[PDB]
Amino acid sequence: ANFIEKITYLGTPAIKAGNEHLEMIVVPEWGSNVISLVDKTTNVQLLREPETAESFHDTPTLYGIPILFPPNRISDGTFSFRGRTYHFDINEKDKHNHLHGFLYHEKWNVVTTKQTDEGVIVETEIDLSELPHVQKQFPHHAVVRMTYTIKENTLFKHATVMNKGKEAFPWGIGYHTTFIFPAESSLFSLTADQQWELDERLLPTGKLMDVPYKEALHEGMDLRHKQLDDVFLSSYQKRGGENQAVIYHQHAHISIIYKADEQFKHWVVYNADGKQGYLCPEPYTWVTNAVNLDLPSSLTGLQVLEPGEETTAKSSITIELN
Repeated sequence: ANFIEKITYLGTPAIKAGNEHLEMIVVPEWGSNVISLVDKTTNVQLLREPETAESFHDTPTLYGIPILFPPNRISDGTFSFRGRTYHFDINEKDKHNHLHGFLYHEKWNVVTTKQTDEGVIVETEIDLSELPHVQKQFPHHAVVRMTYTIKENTLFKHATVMNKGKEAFPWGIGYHTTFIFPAESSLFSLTADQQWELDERLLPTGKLMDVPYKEALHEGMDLRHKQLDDVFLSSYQKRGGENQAVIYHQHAHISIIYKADEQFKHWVVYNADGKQGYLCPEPYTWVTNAVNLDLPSSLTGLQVLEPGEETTAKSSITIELN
């Protein structure tokens, strides 16, 4: 059994979709944010939802599943690529950075709604050539299409990035996925052994370091007394195996398994002061400030789309009852 339904969410049009296991709400006008994800077996909301529309507009990267194109910081908003210098707006004023890209608070179009016995599918899309202020910063005909598919106990969340223009461009994507996380009774794990050393502007120095608590991080750990805003290197390319973050909710007896494909070479983990009741395990295709690191792209995750090319970067959220 399954459904797709147009609804109003905090005064804004939205799409509710689900099956017998999982229900999502995506808000196309709000950066195609998947604002709600409910496990129907347990009736548990998994994502942090805003309590007013104004609250969402105040902090649109701290609710639901915000789309970060590109993710995290670029020093001084400035980088060079094939001889061309780019200047993105410096929205992080104290650290003098560009932060979190172009798409989390723009209107995306709904382009597909389909249901079968195999999956419920919603696709949204945005064409950056239709955003004049973005074109000032990033003058490329980039198009991003999100494919959300609910099948059994999984939300598949795929991003297809397309170059419809006449010149190549560099790109990365990430998500600022904001899960409810009661630190007194949930545990967190991640496939990472190393992390990037950061400077005072939260930019990588270029050095990798051991994660001191990596064993605990593999096992599932208590994050009480830990403030995280850390850039982890996925262990997948070195060790093979999995590329995923897991939240275990001990009271609800459910595990959230957040998988990402090989493009997602880094994870940022953010929990603010640790007392806000949420946790953001953020898979990124490129490391913070990738465009300004003199390191190979196998490590930074920097990607380039030539004219006419596209690529699909895949991730998924699976809910398991323990």
